[PDB]
Amino acid sequence: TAFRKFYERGDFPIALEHDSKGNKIAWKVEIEKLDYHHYLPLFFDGLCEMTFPYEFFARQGIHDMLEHGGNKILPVLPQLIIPIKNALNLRNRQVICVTLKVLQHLVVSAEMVGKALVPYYRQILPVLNIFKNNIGDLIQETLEAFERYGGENAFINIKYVVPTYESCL
Amino acid sequence: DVKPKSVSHAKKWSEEIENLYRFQQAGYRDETEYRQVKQVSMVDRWPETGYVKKLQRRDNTFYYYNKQRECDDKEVHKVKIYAY
Repeated sequence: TAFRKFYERGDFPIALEHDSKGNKIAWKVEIEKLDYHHYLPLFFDGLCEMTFPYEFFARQGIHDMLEHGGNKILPVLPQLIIPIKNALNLRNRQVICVTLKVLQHLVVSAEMVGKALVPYYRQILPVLNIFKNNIGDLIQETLEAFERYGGENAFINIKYVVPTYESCL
Repeated sequence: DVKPKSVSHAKKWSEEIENLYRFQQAGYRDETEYRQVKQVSMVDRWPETGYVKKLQRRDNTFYYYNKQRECDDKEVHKVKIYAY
């Protein structure tokens, strides 16, 4: 709940308003100008959120920042590993699915993010063994995204932590 | 081992250049290296201006930074800008 304190704080960069026309979120500040060192880890701290107002602004917040972060995402990757780990370690199936879709987005959001994630497989991947078989196929699809964008060392490091992993493509 | 790809030099002052100045004064490329080198929960910043307030140097002494801008126009060109 560092996000619950972030929420409705002053620095919170999203406008808390709902326009009927959709589910877009209104940014008070331009995403391009945010210091991702400060904001992206706070939004990832919301991956644990499941209560109604918070979970939406956490997820849509992460989505836009990853979609428009560009070269701001890689320099911040180290700061995201603890929030990712913590969300997954709840062993909540819904937090794990939201986090997995986010991890998929993470490794395609900018060059080298997928490769830079490899040294942290042993910190984030273990929980997925419990749920390795719809969560099972989402784990499989996520691990393939990791390997696809992970460089030459990706599979071996996925297999060390997920012994049952196999993937052609 | 997240490291920048390339380095350029600033040409006009900015909020970004100011904080990059303050990191590089204390001996860090940016907040990415500073958090790599030191166990860091938060980087202490000024409330009104966001600028870096204090930094623990490699030899564990501390540099303190003014609430207002410190990087004068003469120094702007010396700030290194790292791409990731």
